[PDB]
Amino acid sequence: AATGSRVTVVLGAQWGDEGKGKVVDLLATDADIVSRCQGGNNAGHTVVVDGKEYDFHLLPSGIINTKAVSFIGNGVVIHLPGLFEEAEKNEKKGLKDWEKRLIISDRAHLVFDFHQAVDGLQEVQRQAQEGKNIGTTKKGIGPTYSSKAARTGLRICDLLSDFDEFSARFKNLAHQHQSMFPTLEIDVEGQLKRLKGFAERIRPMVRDGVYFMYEALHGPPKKVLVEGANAALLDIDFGTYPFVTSSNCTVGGVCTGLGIPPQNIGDVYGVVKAYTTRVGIGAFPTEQINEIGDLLQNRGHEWGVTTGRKRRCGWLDLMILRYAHMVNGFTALALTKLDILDVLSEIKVGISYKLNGKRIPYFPANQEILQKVEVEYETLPGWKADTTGARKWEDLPPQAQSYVRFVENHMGVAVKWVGVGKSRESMIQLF
Amino acid sequence: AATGSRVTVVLGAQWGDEGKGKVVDLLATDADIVSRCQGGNNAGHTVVVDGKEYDFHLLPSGIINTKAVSFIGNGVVIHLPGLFEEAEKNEKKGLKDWEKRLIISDRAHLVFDFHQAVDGLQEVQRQAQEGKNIGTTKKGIGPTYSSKAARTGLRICDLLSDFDEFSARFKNLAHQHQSMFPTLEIDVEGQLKRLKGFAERIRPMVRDGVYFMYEALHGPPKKVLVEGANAALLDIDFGTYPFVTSSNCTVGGVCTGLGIPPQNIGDVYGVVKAYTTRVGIGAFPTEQINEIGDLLQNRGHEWGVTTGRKRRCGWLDLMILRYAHMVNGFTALALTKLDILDVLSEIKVGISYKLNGKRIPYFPANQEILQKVEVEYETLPGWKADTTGARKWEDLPPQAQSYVRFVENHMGVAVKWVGVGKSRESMIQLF
Ligand SMILES: Nc1nc2c(ncn2[C@@H]2O[C@H](COP(=O)(O)OP(=O)(O)O)[C@@H](O)[C@H]2O)c(=O)[nH]1
Ligand SMILES: Nc1nc2c(ncn2[C@@H]2O[C@H](COP(=O)(O)OP(=O)(O)O)[C@@H](O)[C@H]2O)c(=O)[nH]1
Ligand SMILES: O=P(O)(O)OC[C@H]1O[C@@H](n2cnc3c(OP(=O)(O)O)ncnc32)C[C@@H]1O
Ligand SMILES: O=P(O)(O)OC[C@H]1O[C@@H](n2cnc3c(OP(=O)(O)O)ncnc32)C[C@@H]1O
Ligand SMILES: [Mg+2]
Ligand SMILES: [Mg+2]
Repeated sequence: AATGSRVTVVLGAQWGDEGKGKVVDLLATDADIVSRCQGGNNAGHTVVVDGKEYDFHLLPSGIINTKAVSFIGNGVVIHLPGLFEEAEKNEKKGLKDWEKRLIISDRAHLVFDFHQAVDGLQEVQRQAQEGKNIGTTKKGIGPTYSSKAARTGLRICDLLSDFDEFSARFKNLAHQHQSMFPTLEIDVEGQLKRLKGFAERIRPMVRDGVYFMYEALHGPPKKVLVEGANAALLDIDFGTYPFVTSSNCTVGGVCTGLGIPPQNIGDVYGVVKAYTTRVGIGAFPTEQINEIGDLLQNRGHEWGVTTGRKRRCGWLDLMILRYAHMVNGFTALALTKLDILDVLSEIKVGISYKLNGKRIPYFPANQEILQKVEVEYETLPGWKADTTGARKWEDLPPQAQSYVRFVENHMGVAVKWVGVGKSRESMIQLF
Repeated sequence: AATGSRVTVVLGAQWGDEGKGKVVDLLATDADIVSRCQGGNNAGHTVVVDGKEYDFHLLPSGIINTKAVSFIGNGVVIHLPGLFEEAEKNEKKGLKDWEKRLIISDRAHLVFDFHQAVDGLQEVQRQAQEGKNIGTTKKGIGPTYSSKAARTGLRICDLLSDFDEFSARFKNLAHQHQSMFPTLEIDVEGQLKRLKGFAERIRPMVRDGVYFMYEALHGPPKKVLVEGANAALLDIDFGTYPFVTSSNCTVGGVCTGLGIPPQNIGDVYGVVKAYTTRVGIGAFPTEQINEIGDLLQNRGHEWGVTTGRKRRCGWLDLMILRYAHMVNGFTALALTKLDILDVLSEIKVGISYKLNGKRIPYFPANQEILQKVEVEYETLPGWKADTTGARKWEDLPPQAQSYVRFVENHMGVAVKWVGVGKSRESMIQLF
């Protein structure tokens, strides 16, 4: 009553695609506000309600709940074209009146077309310049955040004020990018013209984000849900740098992205996949490039929704999870895709790393080290049974319950949800 | 006992130079750990203990307490040369054995010489390109953070591993900068050579920051103090963008800068100056370019310690303070430099802003708007008496106590400390 209402947070605990869209969708059913705080459409969150499947990127996953307000915080980077393309793609799937329940923070930054093109150029250069790049989503997230830090970028509020001033600063930002890559095209007037349209198409949804969240956390009690993007080990500060995204996907990102103090943050849920996946380049200790990897990849559908690029798969890894927790302080976990392991006789789990026959004392800041470590595994018996229909703790067979406990025990955090299917109702609440 | 010990935070509530060094120094007397989480030596924190005066920038202000450990978190950007220059400058003032009680996070980023040069180049360009720049400290903070977001920058851990790999990536980062400014010099081998020295000179102090803080917050109880840098309205997200510094000086920055969850954050103190100051370019609603401004400037010594560049001065402004609080959620305040107002018959205080004869509902995200607003002032009687020797609430005269209450009341936060002198003992604890 003194500090106001506290928000619930959902964050990825590994390298992304843990099932944030799913957990958020489940928790948004009775939420008054659902929001994104960092990242851009580099994120891809799948939701399955009824027989309908959605894949949001910029839209909060709660856009589905017509009785709730979806909010895009100041920490997010918005690419207007992608935003609308996404919305329409979903409008055709039944999404209606979204614009009436979507609010955009006027302090959020703009991803411009050249930011996306430059993202691609930087990757091609890194590839032909040293044999390997980052494995970026090519959405210009990195370039946009780079402009944000430089204070050269433009924001939502800039786009809605004097368009002439916006146009001038835009042109400068554009030319500055052609200095980095003189072959970059950039149809200044074309883009500039399209942007003018987006300004008016987006004007009625924009608002002051700070005042909006403050009012909501200190006005009559409200249920505010924060949908994280990307994941812990992809964090610009704490991830396997430089093979990371360019924002803080960890808990701190909720504060800096929505302008809310730590006391207004409550439950922080860590979405943990029963096994590990990585989309781009970089160290992956428990990576399984083999029969096992193909099975996880296959039974798990580990590939990009559009591009269809398959994701690297590997055994569960506790080193990254324990590390993720040290930074995020999860209050509970959502262990997902347990059903994928239904067919295994034995499941291995990475518990620690050894470099020179010696167990590293902690997760390496230098990603290059991880490439050299040897995983120390623990083999666990499989429950070899179909759990896709499990709806209660007791429904799960012995070996499966054991697997859940294994995770809680070695992370020191309790599992509150167990996923056994992509649809909303395919979950089990432990408490 | 479940979440571990909580840290105490000290943040600036205006546009910097509120007296963080002073408040932190006072609170570090019984602290086990004192640390910086964001910023670089763009910060300047003055401390006065006994008859000795210090001005730290990269070193936490608690470096003075030989029985405490000073820690530089992952969110900070370190310029090795400046670090040592600073330390030596203080060694000559009695600072001894600092290196034995200073710990550096291996995930912190490096400010390279060319980052500083580029910072200057970007400012000269902005000046001769459009009549005005940012008023940067010219420490390359912006450029370094720009590289961090791009993932092209190098970190402490990179500098301590394979120097050949570091040298190669360094060269690339350097050339990338000459593409932005082809006239940039850059003595690749020279700097590269100096850096090799710093690596070994700094090796014994570096450690894994995440494990270091986690151990401290969950091991036996400890008193951890976090020294903020810059200030709320200078925040890259919530400040008067683009006339801001390039990191989150607000509360969220503690989490992203030290890798600690919100539940481990406790008391968050807002250092509030009795009047307002701004070092660089940008809107300043209550700015007083006159006799009053000169007096505040004069009695307050509002100028850079080295460069001697005077700071813009103005009346206290509640709009920015209330806004700062919405984002930081201060638990208490430290109202400083009250003694500067000792000689005024009446003191004005900005309470709200009017644009078209109408009171704005909230702090403008667009800094350009602020330039157009008209401040609505409230005049208060001065206590016209010397308070430099006040040590208790009762010591302060009627009008002065009233001024303190005015601040608490219009901010909804209580004042816990009142400053009446730059030295440590020149403070008054209200509770
Ligand atoms: N079989 C199965 N699929 C799941 C489960 N949880 C989530 N999924 C699917 O796993 C995928 C995870 O990808 P994604 O949506 O990118 O996750 P996010 O990025 O964390 O939101 C989605 O296609 C989900 O539908 C589960 O418990 N079982
Ligand atoms: N007279 C007076 N000076 C003060 C008081 N509090 C702080 N100072 C001085 O005000 C100045 C503030 O500048 P600075 O050290 O940059 O503050 P910081 O950046 O917030 O640490 C310092 O020179 C302090 O010594 C006070 O209550 N009275
Ligand atoms: O494009 P980028 O600059 O962020 O790429 C840099 C690296 O970041 C990785 N990436 C970025 N966002 C996500 C993602 O978010 P999700 O779907 O919300 O969980 N899920 C999985 N991988 C992701 C891919 C690159 O290695
Ligand atoms: O150099 P820069 O890029 O950060 O400059 C950008 C703007 O940031 C302002 N600046 C930066 N740091 C500080 C500061 O920190 P302190 O002493 O810890 O309170 N105190 C006062 N002004 C400051 C000056 C520029 O307008
Ligand atoms: Mg995804
Ligand atoms: Mg200062």
